[PDB]
Amino acid sequence: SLRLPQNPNAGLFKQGYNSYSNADGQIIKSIAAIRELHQMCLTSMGPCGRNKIIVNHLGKIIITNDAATMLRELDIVHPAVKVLVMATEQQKIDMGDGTNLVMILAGELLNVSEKLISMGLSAVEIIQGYNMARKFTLKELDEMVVGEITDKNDKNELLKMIKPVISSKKYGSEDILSELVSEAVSHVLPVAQQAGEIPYFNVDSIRVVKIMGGSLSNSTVIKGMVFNREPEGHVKSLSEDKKHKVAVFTCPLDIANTETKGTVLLHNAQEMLDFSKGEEKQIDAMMKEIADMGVECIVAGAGVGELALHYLNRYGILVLKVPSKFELRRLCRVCGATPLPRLGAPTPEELGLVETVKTMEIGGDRVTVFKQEQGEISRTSTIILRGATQNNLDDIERAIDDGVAAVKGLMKPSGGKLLPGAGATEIELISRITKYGERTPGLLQLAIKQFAVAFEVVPRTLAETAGLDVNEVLPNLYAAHNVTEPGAVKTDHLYKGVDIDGESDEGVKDIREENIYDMLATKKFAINVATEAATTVLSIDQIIMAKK
Amino acid sequence: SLQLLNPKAESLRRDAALKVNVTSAEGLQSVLETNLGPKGTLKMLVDGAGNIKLTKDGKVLLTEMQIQSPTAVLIARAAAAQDEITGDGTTTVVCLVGELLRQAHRFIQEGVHPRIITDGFEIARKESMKFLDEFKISKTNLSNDREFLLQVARSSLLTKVDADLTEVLTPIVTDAVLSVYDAQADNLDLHMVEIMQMQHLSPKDTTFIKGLVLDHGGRHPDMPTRVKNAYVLILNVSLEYEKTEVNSGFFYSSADQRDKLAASERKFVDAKLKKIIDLKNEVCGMDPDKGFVIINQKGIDPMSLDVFAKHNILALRRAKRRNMERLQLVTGGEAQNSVEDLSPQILGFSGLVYQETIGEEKFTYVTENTDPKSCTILIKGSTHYALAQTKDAVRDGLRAVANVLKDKNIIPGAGAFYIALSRYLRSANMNKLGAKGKTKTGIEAFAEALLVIPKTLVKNSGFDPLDVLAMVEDELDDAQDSDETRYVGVDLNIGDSCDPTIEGIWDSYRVLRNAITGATGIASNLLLCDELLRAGRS
Amino acid sequence: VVFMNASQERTTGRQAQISNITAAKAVADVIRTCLGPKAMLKMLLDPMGGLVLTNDGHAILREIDVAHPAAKSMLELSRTQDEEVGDGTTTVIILAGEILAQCAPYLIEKNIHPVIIIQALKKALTDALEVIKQVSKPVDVENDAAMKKLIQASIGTKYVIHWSEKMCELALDAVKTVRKDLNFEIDIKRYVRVEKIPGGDVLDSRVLKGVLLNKDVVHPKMSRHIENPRVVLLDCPLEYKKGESQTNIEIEKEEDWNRILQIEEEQVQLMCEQILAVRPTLVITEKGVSDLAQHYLLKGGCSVLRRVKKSDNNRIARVTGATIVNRVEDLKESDVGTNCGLFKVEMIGDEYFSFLDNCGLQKACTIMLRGGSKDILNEIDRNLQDAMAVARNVMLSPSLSPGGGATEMAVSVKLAEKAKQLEGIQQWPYQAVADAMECIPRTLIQNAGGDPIRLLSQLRAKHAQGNFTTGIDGDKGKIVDMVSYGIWEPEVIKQQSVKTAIESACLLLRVDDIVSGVRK
Amino acid sequence: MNFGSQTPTIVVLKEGTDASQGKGQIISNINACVAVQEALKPTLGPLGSD
Amino acid sequence: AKQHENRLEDKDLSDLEELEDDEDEDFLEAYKIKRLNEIRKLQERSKFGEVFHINKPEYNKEVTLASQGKKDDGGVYVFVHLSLQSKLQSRILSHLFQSAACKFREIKFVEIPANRAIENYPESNCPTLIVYYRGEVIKNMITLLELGGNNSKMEDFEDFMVKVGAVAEGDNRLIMNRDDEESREERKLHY
Ligand SMILES: Nc1ncnc2c1ncn2[C@@H]1O[C@H](COP(=O)(O)OP(=O)(O)O)[C@@H](O)[C@H]1O
Ligand SMILES: Nc1ncnc2c1ncn2[C@@H]1O[C@H](COP(=O)(O)OP(=O)(O)O)[C@@H](O)[C@H]1O
Ligand SMILES: Nc1ncnc2c1ncn2[C@@H]1O[C@H](COP(=O)(O)OP(=O)(O)O)[C@@H](O)[C@H]1O
Ligand SMILES: [Mg+2]
Ligand SMILES: [Mg+2]
Ligand SMILES: [Mg+2]
Repeated sequence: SLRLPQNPNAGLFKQGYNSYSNADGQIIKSIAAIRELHQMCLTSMGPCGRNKIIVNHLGKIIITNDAATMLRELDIVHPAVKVLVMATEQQKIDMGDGTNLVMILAGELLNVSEKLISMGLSAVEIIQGYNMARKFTLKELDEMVVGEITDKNDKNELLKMIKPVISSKKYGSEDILSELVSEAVSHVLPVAQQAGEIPYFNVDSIRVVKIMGGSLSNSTVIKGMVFNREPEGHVKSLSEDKKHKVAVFTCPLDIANTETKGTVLLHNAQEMLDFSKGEEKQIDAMMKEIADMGVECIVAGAGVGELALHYLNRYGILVLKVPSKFELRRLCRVCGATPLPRLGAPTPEELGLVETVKTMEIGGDRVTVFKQEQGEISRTSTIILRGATQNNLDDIERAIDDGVAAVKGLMKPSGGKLLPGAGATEIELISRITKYGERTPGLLQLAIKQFAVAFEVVPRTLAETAGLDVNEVLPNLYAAHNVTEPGAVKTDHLYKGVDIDGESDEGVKDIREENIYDMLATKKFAINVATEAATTVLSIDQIIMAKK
Repeated sequence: SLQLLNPKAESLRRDAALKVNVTSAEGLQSVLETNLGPKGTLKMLVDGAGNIKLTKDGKVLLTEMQIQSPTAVLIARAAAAQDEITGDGTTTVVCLVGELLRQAHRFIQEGVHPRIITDGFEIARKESMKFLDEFKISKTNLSNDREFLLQVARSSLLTKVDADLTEVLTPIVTDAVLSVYDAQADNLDLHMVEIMQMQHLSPKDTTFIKGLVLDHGGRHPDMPTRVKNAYVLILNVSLEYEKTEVNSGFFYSSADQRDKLAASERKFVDAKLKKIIDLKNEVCGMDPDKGFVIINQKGIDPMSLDVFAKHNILALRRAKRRNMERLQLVTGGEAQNSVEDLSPQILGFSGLVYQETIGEEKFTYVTENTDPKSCTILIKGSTHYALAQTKDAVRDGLRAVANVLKDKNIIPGAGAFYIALSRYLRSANMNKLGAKGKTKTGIEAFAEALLVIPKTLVKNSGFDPLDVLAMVEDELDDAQDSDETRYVGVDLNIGDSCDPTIEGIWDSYRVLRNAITGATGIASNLLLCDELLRAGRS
Repeated sequence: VVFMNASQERTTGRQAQISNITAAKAVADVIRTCLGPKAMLKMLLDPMGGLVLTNDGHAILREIDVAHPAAKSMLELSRTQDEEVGDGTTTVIILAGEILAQCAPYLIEKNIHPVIIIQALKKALTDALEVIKQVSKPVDVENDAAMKKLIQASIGTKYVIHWSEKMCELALDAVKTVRKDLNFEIDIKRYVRVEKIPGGDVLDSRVLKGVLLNKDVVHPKMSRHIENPRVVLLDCPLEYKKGESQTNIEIEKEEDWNRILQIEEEQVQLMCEQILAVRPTLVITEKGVSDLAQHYLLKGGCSVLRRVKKSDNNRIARVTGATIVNRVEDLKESDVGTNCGLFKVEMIGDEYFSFLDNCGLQKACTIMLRGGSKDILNEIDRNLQDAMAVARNVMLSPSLSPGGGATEMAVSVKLAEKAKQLEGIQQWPYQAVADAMECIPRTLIQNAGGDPIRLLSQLRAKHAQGNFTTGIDGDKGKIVDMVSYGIWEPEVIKQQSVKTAIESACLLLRVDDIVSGVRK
Repeated sequence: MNFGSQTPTIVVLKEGTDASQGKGQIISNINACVAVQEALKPTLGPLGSD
Repeated sequence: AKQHENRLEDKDLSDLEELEDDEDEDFLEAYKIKRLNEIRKLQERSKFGEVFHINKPEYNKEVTLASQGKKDDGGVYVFVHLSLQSKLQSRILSHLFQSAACKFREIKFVEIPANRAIENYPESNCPTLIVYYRGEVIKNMITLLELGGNNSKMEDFEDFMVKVGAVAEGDNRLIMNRDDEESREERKLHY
């Protein structure tokens, strides 16, 4: 009476282990545990989304509007929330686009599932309901698609691609940020029209180097690349035309020492006199074959000796440090050189082509530039990103990664296959999925119905973040789709969507003239991985933890 | 969910609460079932103060030992209500609740709801009452035969002490209810018998006294211990004033008034005592072999003992409250508080009164009454724990023989009713079902749970329970076809069936009533319990 | 420089409401399985050590101390429902939780203001009382056969449905005794006595119209069986009353001290002679009695019982009609009670019990409950409180309604028809009230072990045809009408439930900040 | 059947009660008296010391 | 554990009779004889009951010898009052002595003028309260600002007697423990 028996036969397992079954409203608590961090994602979707401060134990801060990025640093206790972390991590790695959606959709599927489990629907039927809804959802995304790119390189078409992507992360001004990406995409692409070759594009080609100071308007697009290096011997503006040559060596510019106990041995004074001059003549003789080929800059892979440096700057050969593997490989793609570890003569076919190598003051420190010209184009271009706050450089840099990741979406599938944005793609599926529930019989119809209700969060979120009342903006938009397709062809009610700024009522003046669209490849895997996030959380009825 | 309301709370729900209820009942069963029957073991309740006590009744074992588990508290409270109204059968209650929860939990694990299981117990309980009222037998107690009361008392006292002490003590129980009887009013009091704790020769040297025995002796040596004819006189007011209710004080004017004011208190003592002296010589003056004793509840003045000592008056003090009712029943007197009115009619009578000096105290013995309506039992023993052991034996044996007079019906014992009730609760054809395939699960569980009582007796004796019950099963198979009503029992000496009526084992009617009713109710409510909780402010 | 000794930090915004609504859901989860005929039982471990086995809602909530302050508003609803009626306590908690649970995704999702929801609940409550008035009907109150099945409705959830034939007669005779003519039924539970006697059998019981005392006579010469007793109630002690003035006596003469104790005997003599002026046979006093006064009352046969409680003396007064008089001088023949009989003291080894029976319309009785343990005696005693609690409202008002989820379903169907007809901003929370009444039918079905998705789906189509008396059976789970079985409750239980559920939701929905550390 | 995990044995005498058998204790008692005896050894006699 | 002790400890001889019908006689009457003996000891110790207006020669006996009492260490507390009729606090303290004298008859209450007590005593330090016990001074109290000053009450004076060990904490005569009959009447009704 004074004390319970405190759960007998509990010594089967350790004291730290705990069980968590579906009963006792614990599945409702797991939905509430998702609801804690899901509401943090509400104020971070859209162009009016607000970034987030995350102070780690080390003190490294990253300020951001992207889900997949923010969830990396937060240490999570609940395992069901970690499914959303790895689900968004999969979204960032594969497609690099549509991570908030993975978070906001899969969290709302668990929200509407709170009503379904409370009604009395078995968990097995819930998974069958969303799977049958998923097959119809992915089917209709291919049907209501409009428009295509059909050209890899164009000035006006890239404005339709990059601009709606970076509009979520650090909107700012539209033109100054979009032109930096569309100019850099055209440099790296192998155009090669009327040849029948397979296109190819690498995410690691376009890379952004962060430099403090300046303003966002002063950002330029560099053909080549840049490091924060200092030439050792001398600096040269290189005002001499008639382009220079480039030779890349991965080994250090020094005498190849013996790997096993390299030690001097001098038996008599005759070897003592010649050993000091032998190293000078040997290093000089190797530079003669290198210098006669007309090379004026050599990129070293490791530490360079002083004696080798004395003969390099004699003939005015520039030295560059790249003490890492990937930093040396990225530079060969610009000039198109084939490195060889030997210290002999570079082959003439393997020598690279760089016209000028300038050294100027940008951020107060010494930097080396490798700008090419219109002739003999190169790939793996960089973007000089100027800003005042280092935290803003980090989020804008990842926005270029999201934009570069969106360019990857054009290579693998047959084309662009753009969709209407601004909630139009979500609100259209609500009517189609609702009609699909009426066609199918059985107790799964409520699962199909709640699956459509979960898609309202995109227009509800954009209306809440835009400082508008969602009770008036949302049903005003339903009137455009409650007047369904009459007998006249070429109906233009599909482009109606929400609006962040402007006219009252809100149905946007089309997403058309506005030139904002969404990618099909992002919506396919996002709805697939979001449904898998809700499937794995709803399919499990018992959870076991340890130590907490 | 409960942690959100109170973080310091706990809850076991729907599988952990069921194991707690069954394991606590089986744990209470495994410890306390050993006392069942004559071959049971003795327990030593050794508290922190070193007090030793021997007993076999489950009431006093659970009363001294505080219960930590919440389930066994409910079973201990059931044994309290059983021992309170009846005073026997506590070991059968805990075994039935333990077996009912065991047999029920065997079916709850098979996927059966607790509701229809408890519904079958109630129908099985009501079916047993329709079996019990036909199974009982009626006897005529107007003859007041001693042989039937002895063997009925021997059946109850064998489960407390060994055989040689039972034969000495079993006439003491039958002698307790000799004169206490009323045919018309049907009133029979159990508290009129007086249990005195004292150390003497041995437990096996006790004896029955017809009259009353008080634990107070004569204060003065001059008064005679031997009195051949005594007229009792009941007093209740204190001859020695303890305090004056109204505050007052004697302020004397001079030294001559000091002894006079001291004599003022002597006048009020002599005023009420003069009527006592006048009461003595009113009957007959100068009559040898005729004393006069006074029994007072409150204290007596030591200054007044000289007045009682001169006239040879036995005076006792600090008597009990319940003894005032016992004086008039034994001696035939009349209770009085004051001394304003006195007469020889109100006085009782006694044929012999004597005292004995045992240790540093003296006990007053009043015997040889004409028609006493009460008696007493001296609990002699060789130690402190034998007094409590024999006291529990008499207090448990008085109820078994007293119920024979309260209701003439009596059930044969030796597990006869539990064995016979098993067959009757096998197949309820169309009498009381209520539903198809639902109630019958509880009928089977209730029938199998009642047969643990004869098996527990065999486990204490040291034989196999299934072997000795097989011949009991084979006996009753042919008894129905032989056209002869025969009751079979369980003999623990040789391990063979037997006849209770022939040998002499019986059980009271009210024991099996409250035991089955109390066990079925507690077994039902514990099965209905699906969650245990705790909450409060430390 | 904290500026505040009481929670300078604050939990404001929506997170305070999540803690409030989730706490309101948690108190309903621990008693969700405590509804319907197949409901389970609970056990509580109080710190004092007195265990109790309960299924009624009021006994569960009152013995559970909760640290969450927002939850405690839900804990007190069963306390409010108990003192008002005494029946239907569990439905108020789960209904209030479903209203709060259904109204949760509107500030999060729709961002509708709370004060608009407050207006929505009042119009729903106004329509809820309207349709309950339409669904209810009157019946005859004087038919004893009809009253048995209404008392059996609340008893069906409890353990004593197996003795429902005895419990209905046990409660119907008791409530009719204390009932009188004059809100037309002014009788009160305080007059009804229920003494718990461990031991015996629950089947053997009877409604004795009297006052059961738990003590023995003070003197052994007194006769315990009186044919024509005469009750006289007293407040003065038979002992000598000590004066509060602290009077001291200066004794100079020798005869003064003897005269004082003689005046003490003379005062008790004169005091007892005035008791015998009206020659009673049974005397009752709430204070002590001296041994000197016992002797003088033997000649008159005035049986005395002492240390009787103040409430028991009032209950003795209403039965026998005796008037409580303190002083012994004002005893008249009218003061002496009459029309009493069957005074007998049954000998039981535990304690002495004395019975009373009759031959100023207020009356009283004492229900002697027999059982197997003190804890289940409290269970049967609380069922008696529930047995008469359901009987008061049918006697107060002749109005009566069905139950078993049917009356709650009728509210949801009528609200759902007019919810689409409203067509305004308040219609979103107005639909939540219609969905909030579905927990009760659902709860009943779930406990019964049926499939609630299809049983309630056909129940929607069944009530759409235009009938209201169709409920859900608790054993097997049919859609059979309750007219055949006879599940009927008063209207006051459902009226108090929807009122207390709405009024409790209005209290808790308008909280946005939580603070502590005041230490008043 | 048992109440708990283990059951430690009872010491017959109370905890801390000193007791010993054999001829060692009576020699210790004699040596204790001789220890008191040595204090009064040089005190005996007219030339003794206080 | 305390529930068993409250039956006997929290009931006087007048209140112990309440448990005569409920509790056992031998359990109750065994303690009533104990409490009855304690009441008899207080009556024998009641050697006082009014303020002893003394003078100095006598101080050397009344104040100190008394403090020894029987010298069985039968000590006796002796509260002295160096009265000064010109001061307002002195007349208040004189009223408290006579009020407490009627209640606590075992404690001796002594009063004397302050001008006659000590040679050239400071009038500002009066009224003075001294407490003797077995010849030793237990408390040399200063003017009544500690006890409220001009607003001193009988409840404050009785609380001071408990601190010096003159009266037990749970004594039935103290106003803190002596609850009114109307107070206990409401408790029984609401119980
Ligand atoms: N200026 C705008 N007007 C209308 N809708 C917009 C605007 N900018 C963005 N959107 C919509 O907001 C949505 C936000 O998508 P989001 O998940 O943030 O993309 P990302 O994966 O880059 O984070 C887009 O799908 C787009 O349709
Ligand atoms: N001599 C006996 N032989 C066989 N059975 C006995 C004997 N004495 C008692 N019993 C059985 O023991 C059961 C309990 O008796 P008893 O031990 O007196 O009560 P308790 O178990 O409460 O102490 C009875 O039902 C009876 O059948
Ligand atoms: N056998 C049954 N069949 C259908 N409904 C029942 C049955 N038993 C109880 N109910 C319903 O369950 C409700 C229980 O009421 P009650 O137990 O008195 O208080 P609470 O509703 O607080 O538990 C009743 O209103 C009744 O409508
Ligand atoms: Mg995007
Ligand atoms: Mg027995
Ligand atoms: Mg109820």
